[PDB]
Amino acid sequence: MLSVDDCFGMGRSAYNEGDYYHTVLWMEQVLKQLDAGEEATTTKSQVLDYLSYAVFQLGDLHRALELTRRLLSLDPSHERAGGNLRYFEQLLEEE
Amino acid sequence: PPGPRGPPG
Repeated sequence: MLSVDDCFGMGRSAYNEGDYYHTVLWMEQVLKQLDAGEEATTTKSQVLDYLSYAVFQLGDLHRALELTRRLLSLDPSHERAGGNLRYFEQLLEEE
Repeated sequence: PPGPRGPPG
């Protein structure tokens, strides 16, 4: 396999190409390995930032909201994430 | 437009 930080780098590479589907595949794998206790410099909040935006681009609306809530729970001063949460809660009438 | 913003890079 690839390491947690390698998979994260793969997902960031896909994201910077505008390839949101492959961003999802890689970041989901990161989350799996982080939850398996694997050592990594990458934090969950950083993964959720890419993943929440990518799943929104793919049309997965309530999951984007769920992941944005989880991101803010782990990084409360993340101003961009707070703006995203306001957007998704207004979009989905979940305020 | 009105929408979320992802990581800049």
